[PDB]
Formats: sequence, C-alpha cells, structure tokens
Amino acid sequence: ASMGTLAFDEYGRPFLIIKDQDRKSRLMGLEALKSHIMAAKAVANTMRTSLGPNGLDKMMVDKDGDVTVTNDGATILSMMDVDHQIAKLMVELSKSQDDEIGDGTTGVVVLAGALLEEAEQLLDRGIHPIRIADGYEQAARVAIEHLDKISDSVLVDIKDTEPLIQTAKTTLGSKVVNSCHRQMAEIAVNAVLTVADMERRDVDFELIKVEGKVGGRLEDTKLIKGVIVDKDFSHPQMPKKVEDAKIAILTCPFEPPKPKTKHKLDVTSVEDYKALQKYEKEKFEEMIQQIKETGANLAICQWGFDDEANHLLLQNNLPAVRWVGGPEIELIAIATGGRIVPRFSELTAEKLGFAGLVQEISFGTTKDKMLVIEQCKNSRAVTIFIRGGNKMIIEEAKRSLHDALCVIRNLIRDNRVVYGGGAAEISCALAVSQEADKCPTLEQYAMRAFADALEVIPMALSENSGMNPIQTMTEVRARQVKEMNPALGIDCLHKGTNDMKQQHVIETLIGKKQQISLATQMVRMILKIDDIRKPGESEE
Amino acid sequence: KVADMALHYANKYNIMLVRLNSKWDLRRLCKTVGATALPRLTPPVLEEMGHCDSVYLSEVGDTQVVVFKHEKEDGAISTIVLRGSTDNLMDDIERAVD
Amino acid sequence: MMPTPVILLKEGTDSSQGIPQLVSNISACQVIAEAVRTTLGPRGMDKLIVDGRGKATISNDGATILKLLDVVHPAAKTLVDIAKSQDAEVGDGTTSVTLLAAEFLKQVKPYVEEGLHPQIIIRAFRTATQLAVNKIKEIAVTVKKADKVEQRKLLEKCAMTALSSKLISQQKAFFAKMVVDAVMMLDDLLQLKMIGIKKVQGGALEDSQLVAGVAFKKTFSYAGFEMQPKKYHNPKIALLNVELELKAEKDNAEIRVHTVEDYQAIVDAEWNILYDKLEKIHHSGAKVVLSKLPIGDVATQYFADRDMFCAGRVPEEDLKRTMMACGGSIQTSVNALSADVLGRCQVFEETQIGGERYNFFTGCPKAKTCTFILRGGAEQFMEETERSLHDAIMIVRRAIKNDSVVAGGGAIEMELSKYLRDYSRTIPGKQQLLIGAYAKALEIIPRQLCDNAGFDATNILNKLRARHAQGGTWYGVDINNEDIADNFEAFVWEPAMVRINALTAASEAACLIVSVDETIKNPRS
Amino acid sequence: NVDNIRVCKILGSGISSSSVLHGMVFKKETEGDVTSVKDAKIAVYSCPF
Ligand SMILES: Nc1ncnc2c1ncn2[C@@H]1O[C@H](COP(=O)(O)OP(=O)(O)O)[C@@H](O)[C@H]1O
Ligand SMILES: Nc1ncnc2c1ncn2[C@@H]1O[C@H](COP(=O)(O)OP(=O)(O)O)[C@@H](O)[C@H]1O
Ligand SMILES: [Mg+2]
Ligand SMILES: [Mg+2]
Repeated sequence: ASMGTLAFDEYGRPFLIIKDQDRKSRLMGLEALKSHIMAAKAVANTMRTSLGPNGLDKMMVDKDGDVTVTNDGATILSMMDVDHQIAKLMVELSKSQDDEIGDGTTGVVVLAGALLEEAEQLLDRGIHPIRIADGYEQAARVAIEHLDKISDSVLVDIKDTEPLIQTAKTTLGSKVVNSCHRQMAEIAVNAVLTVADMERRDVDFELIKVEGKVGGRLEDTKLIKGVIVDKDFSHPQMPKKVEDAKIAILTCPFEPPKPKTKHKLDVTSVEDYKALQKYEKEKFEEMIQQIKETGANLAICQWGFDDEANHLLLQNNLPAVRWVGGPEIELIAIATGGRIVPRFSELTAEKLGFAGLVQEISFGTTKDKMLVIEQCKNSRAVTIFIRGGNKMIIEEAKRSLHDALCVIRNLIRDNRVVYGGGAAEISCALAVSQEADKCPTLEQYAMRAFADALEVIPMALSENSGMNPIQTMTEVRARQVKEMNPALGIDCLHKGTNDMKQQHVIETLIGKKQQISLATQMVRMILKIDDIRKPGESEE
Repeated sequence: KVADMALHYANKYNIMLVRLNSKWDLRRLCKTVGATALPRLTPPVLEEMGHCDSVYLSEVGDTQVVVFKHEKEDGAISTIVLRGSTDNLMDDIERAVD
Repeated sequence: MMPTPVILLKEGTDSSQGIPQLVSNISACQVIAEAVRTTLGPRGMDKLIVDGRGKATISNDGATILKLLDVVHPAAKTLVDIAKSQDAEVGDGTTSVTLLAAEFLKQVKPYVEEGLHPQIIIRAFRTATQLAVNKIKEIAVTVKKADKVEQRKLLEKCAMTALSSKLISQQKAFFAKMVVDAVMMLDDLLQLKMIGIKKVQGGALEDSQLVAGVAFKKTFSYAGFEMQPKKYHNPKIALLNVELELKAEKDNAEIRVHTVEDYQAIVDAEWNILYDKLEKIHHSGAKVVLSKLPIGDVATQYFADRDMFCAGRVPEEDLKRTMMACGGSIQTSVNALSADVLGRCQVFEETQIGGERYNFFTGCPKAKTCTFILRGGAEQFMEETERSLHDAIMIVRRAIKNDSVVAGGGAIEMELSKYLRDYSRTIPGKQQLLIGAYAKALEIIPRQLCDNAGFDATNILNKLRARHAQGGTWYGVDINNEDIADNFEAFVWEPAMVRINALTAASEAACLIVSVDETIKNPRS
Repeated sequence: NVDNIRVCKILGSGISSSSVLHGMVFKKETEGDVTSVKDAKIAVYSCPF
C-alpha cells in the first residue's frame, strides 16, 4: 500500500530506481481519493460548527502559547497546524475566499467537504472522478445563473444607508460583537462610505486605520473621522489640547543639516569654532522662525528632534509631535488637507493642514498617552478605535470589523444581493434538481450530488440552532416549491417567520458566486489527484 | 561588466552589446572575426575593426544564442551545432567529432 | 571469483554485465513510465509529489513529474532527459515520449532475452523511425491559402487540443482564445518573456484576464504615495533606470570644507541635484514615472504635489514589457527626456485585484506584449494553470512557425503502425519481427487513452485497426462517446512536429539504452 | 589547428538536425536593445565597457 515498488530484479541484482525509494511512500487511485475525501470531510466537519448566528468559536493556540478566540474561518484554518496536503488545500481555499471577498470563509470549506462527501459515494458507485468534476462544474454553472436570476439590487447611496446597515448587521451577526450589533455595523458602513472613490471604483483599505486599546468597554468603540496617533506631545509642559490647529507636516528632523555624502568640516582656528557655534544656534533659531512664519499652530515631524528645538517650540507656543510613522504622516496629511514638506525652506501657508481639534487622551492608570487629530474639514481618511475588556475580544472585533468593511466594499463593487439563511442554497439546489431531470442520465447523478451538497448549509444552520436539520430543511424546501419565494431560509434566531427578506438577512451576490466557484474548482482539483509521493522520512 | 550609463548610450546609438566572460571565447571571436581586443575604450582603427556577414540573436530549442555568421565558405574558426534528445548522446557525438 | 592481493579497481566498485543488466534497464524504464501513465489524455489525472521540505507540487505534465522524481537509475534517467528534451523543443508530448520509449523497450525485451544482437534492434529502430517520420511529413495536412480566419481557427483548435487534458479543460475554449490572442501580438521572435504571467490568489478561473498592455504588482510605495491620483486618461510614461533619492554622490566621494557657508552650500547643492532631476522629469511632460531603482519618499511627495504617479523598484522584466507595450526607452539619465523616449498608453489605472494592488496599462495600440492574470483558489492551482498555459503557448508558437497538423487521439499512431506493418511484410524476416514490434509498440497511446478513460482497450484497438486497414487516416479514440470517431473532423489537432520529435526522441533513447552492455558504478567520494 | 573546430551542444531535435556554421555560437543574450545586425562591424574590447 506504500513504499512504491520493491522487486530487486528477477536476476537478484540490486534494483534502485528513485533516490531513497525504500524510505518513501505512495498511494494510487481510489485509495488516494478516499484518503483525500476523508481529510477534507474531517476539516469541513470541524469547521461546520462555526456557521451562523448560533455558531461557536474555536480557541487557537500558536507555538508560543498565545491564544486567539475567533469565529473567522480563514483565521481558524490559517492558525490550524495541519500536515495533510488536502488540509493545506482547504486552508488555502479559505484564504482565497478571504482575499477575494472577505466573508464566507467558513461556507466554502463546508461546501467543499459536502461535495467531496457526495463524490465518495459517487465513486463507490463506479463513476470516473473526471465525470464527477464535470457534472459539478455544470451544476455550479446552473447554480450561478440561478443566483443571478434571484438576486436583488440595493441602493449604495450615502443619503439612505439602511440596506447597507442591514447587510453589515447580517455579516456581524455570527461574531461576538453582536452585543453592539447596530453600532458596529453603522461605524463600519460609515467608514467604508467615507473612504471610497464614488464611481464604483475601489475602496482603498490603507485609508482605514484599525486600532485596539485595552480597557473601557466594547460599546466605547467609535469611528474617528481623522487619525489616532500612538505618540504624544514632545515637551511635557506643552498644552494638551489645540483648537483649530493649523498642522505643519514635516519629514525633516529639527537638527542642523547633514549632507548624505561622506563629508568633513575642518575647524582650523578659534574663529572657526565661534562661527560653527553661531551657525548651530542660528540654524535652530532659523528653523523655528520658519515654522512660525507660516502661522502654523501644530508641528508634526517624522524623525524626532533634540532638546534645543524642543524648548524653542515650547517657548514659541508651538505644540509638536515627533517620531510619527510614515503611514501616520501620510494619513494625517490626507485627513487634514495639508502637504508633506521635506524641509523648512519649502514650508508655506498653503501647505498647512487644518484640524478642528487635536487632543491628547489618557487611558486611566496606565501613563499611556495617544493623540487624536479629528474634526477635519473634508477628511478623506478615517480611523476606527476599538476598546474592550481584554486583548482577545479586541482582536476578534478587529477581524469582525474587517469582515464588515469587506462586505460593504463588495456591495460598492456590485450592489446585487441575495437573501441568506440558506434560502439561496435551497433555491440553487432546487434549480439544479430541475436542471438534472432534463439532463441525460449519466450526469444526473453528479447534479443530484451537487444539489445535496448545496443543501448542507441550511442543515448546518438548523443543527447549530438546535432545530432538527432534515425536517426543517425539507419543510422550507416544500414551502419554497409551493409558493415561489426564494427568500425562505432557516429561522436560526427563532423570530417566528422564515422569510429572510422580511428578517433582513442579506448577503452579497458576488460572495455567493465566489463561494460556489471556488468550492467547485477546489473539489475538481482534489478529485483529479490520484497519486501521492510523500518523502515518508519522518525527519525531525 | 557593462555600466548602466554605457548601456544607455550604446542603446541610444543603436549598438549591439555582447559580454563574453571567458577570455578564451573572446580570443576565439577575435580569430573568427578578425578584430583585435583593445585594452581601452578608444575607438577602433580601421585594421583593428572586425567584420562579419551577420550577427543576430536567435533561439534554438529553448536556449537563446548569439550567432556570428559568415556567408563565405571560409574563416579561421568553424563551429558544429550538435542537436540531440539527451545530454549523454550529444557528449558521445562530441567525442566522435573529436 | 579469486581475491587478488591487489585488486584492479577500488573497493565497492559494482559492475553488472550481460543480458541481465539490459533486462534490468528495460524494467527500470518501464517503472519510470508507469509513474506517468495515468496523466495521459482528457481523462488523465494529476500527481502530488512532496519534496523534502514539505512543499507539495501538483501537476499533470510528464516532464514536471519526472523532474520532481529523484531518479538515480542511470538507464532510467534517459527517459527524464528525453522528456526534458521534448519539453524544450516542442513543449507538448512530454508523456508520449516516455510511454513510446518504454513501449519500444518492452516490445524488444523478449528478443533481447533470447540472445538477439542489440545492433540489429538498433538498426531496426533507426529504419522504422526514419520511415515513420517520412510518413508523418507526407500525410500531414497543411492549409496552402494563408487565410487569416482559417489560420486563427487552426491555432485555436491546436491550443484547445493541447489544453484538453488539464484542470482548465472546462474553460479550454476561453483559455485557448486568450492564448491565441496573446501569441498573435508578439512581433517576430515570439519570446516567452514578452508574455507576462501574474498569479493572483482568489477568484474563479473565468475571472482570469488578458490585458492588451502590461500589468504588475504595486512595489512598496513610500509615504505620500496615497495622495497621487490613481487614474490617467492619456498619460505619458517616463521609463527610467534612476535612483531618485538623497544619497552620497558616489561611494568613494569625500567632501572637504572649512567654512559653515560651504557646509550650507553643500547641503543646498545635494538638494538642488535631487530637485533638478525631479524638475527635468516633471518638465518632460510625463505623468507616470517608473524606475528600476528605488524612488525615495522625497521624490514620491514631489510627484504627489504635481499630481503625478511614481513607482520604484519595478522589476526589470516588467519594465521591458512596459517599454514594448507603450514604446518608450529605459532612460538611465534624465538629461534628455525627449518626446520620443516617453511611453504612451490610453489608460493607466491602479485597481484592487483579489487582495492585492496592481497597476494596469491598457489601450496600447502598438503593444508587442501582453500579461496573463491568473486567478485561482490555491498556489498550486495557479501554478498548474500557468503550466497548462505554457504548454498551449508553445503549441501555438510552433503552429505559427508552420501550420502542419495531424489528428490526435491515437489516429496518427494507428496510421503509422499500419504503414510500418505493411512495410514489415515486405522484408526478408530478421528485421521483420523488430519492425513489427515497433509498429505494435506504436499502439500504446490509444490503449493508454482507453485505459485512463475506463474503456475496454482491446475492442477499441480492434475497431481502430479495422477502420485504418479498410480505409481512413484520421480515426482515433472518442472519449465522450466511448467509441472511435474521425478525429480530424472532431478538431483533435496537434502539430506534426510534436509527433515527429516524440518518435525521434523515443527512438534515440531506446537505441541508447539498448546499446549499453555494462554498467560500472564507482563508490561515492 | 584542432581548437579551431568548436562544438555547441543544443538539446531538443535529435542528432540528425545538426549543422555546420561558419562562425561561432554563444549560448547567451544581448545586453542592449539591438538584437540583430546585417553588416556587422564588431569592435572587441578586453576592458570592461
Ligand atoms: N440572522 C440570521 N438568520 C439566519 N441565518 C443567518 C443570520 N445571520 C447569518 N446567517 C447565516 O449564517 C451563515 C454563516 O455566516 P457567518 O458565520 O457570518 O460567515 P461565514 O459564511 O464565513 O460562516 C451565512 O451563510 C448566513 O446565511
Ligand atoms: N479531445 C480529445 N480526444 C481524444 N484524444 C485527445 C483529446 N485531447 C487530447 N487527446 C490526446 O491526448 C494525448 C496526450 O495529450 P496531453 O496529455 O495534453 O499532453 P502529453 O502529450 O504531453 O501527454 C495526445 O496525444 C492527444 O492525441
Ligand atoms: Mg460571515
Ligand atoms: Mg498535451
């Protein structure tokens, strides 16, 4: 069942073919297919419990013992320490779904596991795996066409954000931050809408700064239409608050100039020493005067500065911040409307950014100070500040907010939506079932397997919520057939009704399309592999 | 080696560049073209300038080659281009050629 | 053996001689061949090979699988070498070469066992291969009209046939159209480096796109980059090889001053040098600036203040592709940025592509290059897609060089086998058995196709043999219909040079393996 | 002179495709943009360019 081949020739002479062939292993054909299907089924069964509002989290521990509690499927699979190649394929599929869409990272794994589970029985019945892959591909094509058919459009207009709020709430329902559901959804929607190119173009995520500080409450998470800075004012006696601040962003340290080229300044007499000292003093005074002449109120530097410049800034009523990072410098320049100036000689009034309020914020008994640059005129950059009772919920809130921002970005890219809760899956399964009847017999089995695999999402949602899976799914499917309504799903929250359109369970159409496409492609790729050659060396 | 500015100004004046690392190849090229290996960047005098019927960049199989080709049925150096489906076979053919 | 007090060779020198070592070599070649048999035809499968570091690779290509196999048998390595040769010269048929060579060796194995002189077998292989190559050249179908639509259809059908064995076979029409369009843009040499292939994780296979221009990933922008506009409607592109940073003038430059005024003058001179370079670039009229060398934050902010776009550390091949698409010149100096050295494209845009930022140059009318953007759910998925596209690209290039095609699916193998048997019936008889064995070995390809597809190989081969004998040249295996069909009318088209090189390489490898009588292995140093 | 006969080994097309070229072949590429000259006037420099 392994070790490749071992014959040692029919003449008794040594028969060595592959280097270290006696320590290697190989699997061929149906055995390899069954092993792949088993590994994928194990991964999908582990992941399926974290689906829906009633889904549960996984506590992940890395090498150094650090602990992350999360429900995000992509994070769970990324931190999971797998060795099986098919498990790595599942992890990479989840990462791909995260990259392209940002949501649905758990549904793809469950769908792929269900598809391979059905393919197991299909193979046992004696069907070539390529036939199964082709049937899966064409069933997925039919399902995607049906998804396009049953989709609905929403308004992405700034004046009315209610559909966007509902979509973000549906995304955040499964996360732990549902205790502040509407607030978190609304801040995510406002963040995405603020930093976005209007004409259906990209939403650039470097304009969104996500910061998490321990303490306070999760409800204290707020949207700052500006920049939060880990730094504070350089001089301890500088004022802690500036109103109507005229910012002066600089990337030159407030130090005497220094040529980049290798250089040496020769001092040959006492007059040279006096001239050098006067030059240093006058350079400090001149740079301070040049900063002051523009009428600026706050000076922001990137590379820090020394004591004389600090005291001169304090003496001239010029609050300043040093050692600000490059990304933070760019964000401040974008938000305040100012220009980054490389040296004082080029500093003018028109290059000054304006901020309504610059404040230093304390965090209780921690000595830790952070700076707020908010109340900008037309800030094109936004920042999200997250609080919590421990760092773990802070990280989970960070990734939940990332999911919400990704979903709103997808909505901006394409405004067509479908109603979740398994309604879309049930409708796609019904469409595939109707298509299978007209198809010739051979591909009917593949199409029916695809439909049954699609039916796993409502089953998982119902089982996670305590309801009986098969009975609930069958009843919902019968209702969908009886009255034409592709919006009937699994009432996970027990609100009384099954109509997800009324319950405002909304998902992006492109998210579902990407889910089905990626699952089908990965399932085909796994089904096409019929041979493994591991080193089998058990190395350390 | 070829400097970046030198390559720029050579490209500006439509000049083909070949960089032979091995001194043996340079000597053989001097033999087969008739040029003299100058030790400075001085422009070549008439006698030191080499001549050839055609120089071009070509691909044989999957390897890019630079060919110095004489149309005349003469020259100091002639080359045999050996093709084959195996390196060992070409080595054996080279031994037969020797 | 009598132990001599002083032995001839070193200790541990192993030597195998005679018929048994030849039979062992044939068996080793069979062992190598059976490791790639299942990867043949539209019903072929993929192999998953894990290296020592645990980085698995998945491929349907015979050459890749053989390379990833650590073959150490000296006779078996010939099959890997001929697979590499077929990949290099043609790019497709890397599996057929190995199966054909191994089948030749297997067919002549019984005669080797009974003491037949190997030189006779070698001569028979040479004669049969010469005859088969001549027959292929004679019966290959060529279109002597130079029609644009017909020649494009020939290219597309050849690409489809070369692609209908991989995981992208479901989108084979789409990918073949893209590949043909990509190849037709290359000017005269059809260099591979002029066809960029970018792999972006995430997305469906149908989301793959071919850009009539050049695209590449964003390369570590500095601070102040986000204030540069990311869309231009008629930009002029300044392709540069320049480091736009404040730095030492040279690595061996030393500045010696003895006055503070000279110190200030030196600092201002450095700033003025940088600003002079930047001002020359700006006054050149360009809006997009690309450099192979890094572009500093000062230059980035300078260009942002002028509503210009900059990007440093752009890879050299990407700059070459941009030059070919837009028609500029990579300037190492900015002293003469004339209008004829600036690239020009209709639209430049930076967009989000599956979690990454890519710069797009589109609308180039004189572009001699193109870039593939492949989407997939895994790194190995996109790598196998790239390998399949490479196979299709090489096939299309070879078809561009000469449009001579033969029907695939084993039709050519059946025709050659029938011709070789007909020839073998008319020779004295010692060569007859060997030539008949060659003809029978030629039947391996359709038999392996039927075995991979799950057919009954014997019945299909019988029907194919009867059809070829009774009349019909292009009849081969029809996978979907579980039967045989005219493969020429089914558009199973492959270039004639594919089969020509396959037969030549397989024959050369078989002759080389047969000609060996002893193997001497010195102890490892 | 024996050394005046050079051998270039290029894999791919079988030994029957071998040919004799009156010149030399280098398995390398060109540094610049020009890739073909019809009336070459080679100037050889042993010093770095
Ligand atoms: N309020 C709700 N009622 C019913 N189903 C819901 C509700 N909110 C989310 N779901 C379903 O839960 C499933 C899982 O969503 P979620 O866990 O947020 O992300 P992922 O799809 O990555 O698991 C979705 O397919 C969605 O249809
Ligand atoms: N649609 C098809 N129907 C029948 N045979 C095909 C078809 N497409 C390809 N083949 C056959 O499959 C064989 C193998 O092709 P492929 O696996 O793509 O590359 P390789 O020749 O390297 O194995 C070819 O000889 C060709 O004749
Ligand atoms: Mg979700
Ligand atoms: Mg092929």
